[PDB]
Amino acid sequence: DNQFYSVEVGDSTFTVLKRYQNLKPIGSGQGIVCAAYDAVLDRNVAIKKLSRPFQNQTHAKRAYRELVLMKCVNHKNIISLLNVFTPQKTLEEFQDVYLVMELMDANLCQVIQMELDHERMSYLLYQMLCGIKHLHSAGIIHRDLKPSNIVVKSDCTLKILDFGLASFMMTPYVVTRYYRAPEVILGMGYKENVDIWSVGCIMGEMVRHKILFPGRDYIDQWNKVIEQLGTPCPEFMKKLQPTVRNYVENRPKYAGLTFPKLFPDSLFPADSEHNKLKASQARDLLSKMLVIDPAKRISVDDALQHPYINVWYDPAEVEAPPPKQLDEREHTIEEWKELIYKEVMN
Ligand SMILES: O=C1/C(=N\O)c2c(-c3ccccc3)cccc2N1Cc1cc(F)cc2c1OCOC2
Repeated sequence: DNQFYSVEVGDSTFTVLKRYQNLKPIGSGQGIVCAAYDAVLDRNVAIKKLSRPFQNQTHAKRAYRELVLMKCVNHKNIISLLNVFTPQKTLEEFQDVYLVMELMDANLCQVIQMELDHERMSYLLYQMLCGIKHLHSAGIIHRDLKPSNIVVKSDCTLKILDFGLASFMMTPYVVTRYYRAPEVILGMGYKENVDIWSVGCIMGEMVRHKILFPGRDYIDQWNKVIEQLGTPCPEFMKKLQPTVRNYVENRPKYAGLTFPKLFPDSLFPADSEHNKLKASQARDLLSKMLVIDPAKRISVDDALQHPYINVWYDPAEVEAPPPKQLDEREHTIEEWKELIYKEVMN
């Protein structure tokens, strides 16, 4: 009884189970994340305070889907939830849910601010591809991969924090866009390889150390794509809805730079012969992920047989047994609060 203590972290009051102490801020922009020491298990952990998760239809959707999927997905590349809890005793008073997962050492955003060997890089990308494969094998297509959402460990191990996209909010937080596939941006329908674009957008950033296609708006973002990759072909546009197709066909045309140009040798570690051979396969593999047309873009499995990637292939790691409930859903606040609380108490 009374296993909770309140403590002011940042601008917030973290009320948590006694077992967790010396809490440090490591997130405001996951949102109110916090590093801790779990006295019981005797390791460090990450806790996340979902302030009033039922407060809107979006939050409630994200929080519900976060909750269920983390319970019944065990892959070494998808962040492990260890513990869920609420400080409040009753559904009437029920206000906050704290998620406790295991801790890594850093953002993928930090990793991007540094030179890596092809071994570390081929490893990270391998792992991203695994996690993604599991997700796809369980019918889950992500659609929103991003550095801020992939965490890494000193020994090169890597996890993904969210299960991505499943309408509107008012925050001081603008959603990041630079990693979203053309087929999603143009709202043309999609299949699993759609996260392959997102994977490539990262690889290229790792390699360039600058966000490939930045951009204030979905309009400005698409300028910056074709600017580099070139206007897509006829076959591609034969698929975009007449209303979209119009905007898209009537656009300053681009020849677009062939891959060697976009990614010079300057950017690659390539001074030993191993490094040079490697670089070329990095670029062959980049050349295939960064493809606007999903029709002609590389599948998830082929990516894992790619000469660069497959140096780490593992049947256990890749082809793990597939992971419940319908998840395309609608409810109101008092029903969402109902369903989040049920999922906590379990
Ligand atoms: O490792 C995590 C992490 N969960 O493991 C994590 C989470 C997280 C973890 C579990 C559940 C929800 C969010 C959110 C944001 C960052 C995370 N990071 C990155 C991170 C770790 C760390 F020990 C110190 C810092 C780190 O990043 C910024 O720089 C300081």
